[PDB]
Amino acid sequence: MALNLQDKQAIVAEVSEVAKGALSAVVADSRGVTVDKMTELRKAGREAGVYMRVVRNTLLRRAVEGTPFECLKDAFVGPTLIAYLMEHPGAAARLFKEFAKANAKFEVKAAAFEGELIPASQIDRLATLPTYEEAIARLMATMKEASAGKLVRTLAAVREAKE
Amino acid sequence: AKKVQAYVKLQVAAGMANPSPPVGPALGQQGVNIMEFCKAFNAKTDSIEKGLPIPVVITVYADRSFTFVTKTPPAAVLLKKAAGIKSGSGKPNKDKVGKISRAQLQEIAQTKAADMTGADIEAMTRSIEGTARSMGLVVED
Amino acid sequence: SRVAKAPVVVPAGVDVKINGQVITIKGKNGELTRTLNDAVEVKHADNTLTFGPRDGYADGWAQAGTARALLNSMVIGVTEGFTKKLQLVGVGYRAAVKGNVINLSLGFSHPVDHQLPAGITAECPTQTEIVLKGADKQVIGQVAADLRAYRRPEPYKGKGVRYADEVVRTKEAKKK
Amino acid sequence: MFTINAEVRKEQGKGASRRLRAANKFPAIIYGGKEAPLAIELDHDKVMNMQAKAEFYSEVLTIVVDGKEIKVKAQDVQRHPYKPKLQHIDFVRA
Amino acid sequence: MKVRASVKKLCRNCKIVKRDGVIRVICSAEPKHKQRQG
RNA sequence: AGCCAGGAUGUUGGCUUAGAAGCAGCCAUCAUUUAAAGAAAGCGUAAUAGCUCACUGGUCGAGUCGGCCUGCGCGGAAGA
Repeated sequence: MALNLQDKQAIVAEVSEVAKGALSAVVADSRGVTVDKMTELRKAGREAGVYMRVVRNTLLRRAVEGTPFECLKDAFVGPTLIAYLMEHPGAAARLFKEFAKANAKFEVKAAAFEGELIPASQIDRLATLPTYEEAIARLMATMKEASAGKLVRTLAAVREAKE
Repeated sequence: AKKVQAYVKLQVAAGMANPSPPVGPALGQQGVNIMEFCKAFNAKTDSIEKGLPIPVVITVYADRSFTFVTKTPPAAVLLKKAAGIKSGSGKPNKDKVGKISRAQLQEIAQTKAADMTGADIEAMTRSIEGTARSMGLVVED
Repeated sequence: SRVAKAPVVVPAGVDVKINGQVITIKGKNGELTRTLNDAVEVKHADNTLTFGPRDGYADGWAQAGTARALLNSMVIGVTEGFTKKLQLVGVGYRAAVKGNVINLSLGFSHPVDHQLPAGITAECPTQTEIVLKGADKQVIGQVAADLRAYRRPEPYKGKGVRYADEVVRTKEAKKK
Repeated sequence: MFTINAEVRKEQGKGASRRLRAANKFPAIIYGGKEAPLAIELDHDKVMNMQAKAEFYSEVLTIVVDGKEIKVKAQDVQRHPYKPKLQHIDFVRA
Repeated sequence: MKVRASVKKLCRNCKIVKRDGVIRVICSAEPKHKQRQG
């Protein structure tokens, strides 16, 4: 290891993933297993990569105190055990799901998704992101307007209104 | 995945399935028959070739037989058919034995697709970078 | 130092009958219970019990930490009371409790009735388990050690009276 | 960093000398230059610290007599026959 | 146990406590490491 | 210091190997996965093992570790 010369290191070096941070997630991992690194690191194979890091650095005094790069409301955002996660390339979508559709399956606590940066707020997960590049969600998103949204009601008077 | 329920890996060659002299009564004893470990093995082994190492897991429950799902082979045994001499170690690093460079064993680091904890398609090349040095084989890379 | 320093806090209940150098605690259960001290001056004050040394005592602290310790287990003593549990291993081993005297059977050529002490009771949820609760940590601990004694766990088959917080070594015979 | 003070020895002979190291002090001498040699007594435990740093024998040294600074070089050092402690040190006004 | 003139902790779970005027070694792992006097 | 977690994947490493898949063994100890994980500490394999160590995280929150120079004591230490 090393003192300040090493402490400062883990800081700025990784805090760069905060200044120029794509997405953002804070998940504790009490009772985490190796699959913990056989997942966010496995999905990094044929659907991710070295573009993701969850360097458990909840040293707070290091992680939290180490975020002068504007991330207010975080003097609270850094409680107990933590394992921050950030992105560099790619979009700012998916990622939340790697956690949302993993930790939801036991896989240790998920900090109930305390939310992180980007919009900069508090706790209460969202998902308006992973719907990206799933353009067909913007396709049927018109609900055929005329069609479907019609053949669903304007023609429901027959299979549900003839008495 | 879970952890451990029942699985091993003992074998000499695919050129001869379910060996009789080798392992013998040492190829499964907790739900593994010895006259059946050749009806689920050669069911897909005879679909590529016979003569190379084939380890595998052994999902065991309590319903007569069992179920398995093997994968990529070791890149150390491929040095008897895709590298040089018949043996391997023996003479370690005491006198430059065989010699494999950057070119050879290249695509041998391309066969293990899903089975390679080396996300970086390029970096995953450093892994097998040793599956041919357990006997001393300087690389002319 | 430390354990000593650290305050004891008297929970909602226990009275704390600090009489000069004789402290007594009573609450929920546990017929009171009280011990004596020596080189540690204890002070009630507010909602806790502070423990410190005394001038001219190299025992200070050392005698004070054990002070904290004891009193601290005296509170909880009457508070939550104290646990136990032991389990008999071996075919033919059986506990009973038909009063306040436990009747054990351990392969001897005779039964082994064992009478419980003062404030300690026990039950046999199973023909091979014994749970004895009490407020005095120092006595349950004993009664346990004592019961066990009748037949400790031998390192071969493991038979005998063990706790649960055991470990039981167990090893193979001398080869052929 | 090497800076150590002492006092002009008021005595001599193995007598005072054995009383020095006895009270955690020790003899030392300063000679060289057109100046007549000078008797000194340094505090053992202090200088024992300096003699550890391999630098104590290269980078010139500095003495303090009643507060007068001299500066010399570690000429010769007598160690203890069988225990890590000084016996007497020679100093030259160079 | 074994009473020797020099006790010494052998194992890593071997302890060394002084019960009475006697220094002893309590090794939790191996009984063979149980010693007295020293 | 407790207490709470992880310690794999290339790899069952090949090898005088009857069978050795870290450890009666030989020679080797390199590279990813990561906050950390050594072809590696120990128990012990028909052999995998199950299960625990270096090292990293969490909790707690003020001291903690071992050598050096000195003073006084302990064991070693059984007899007619």
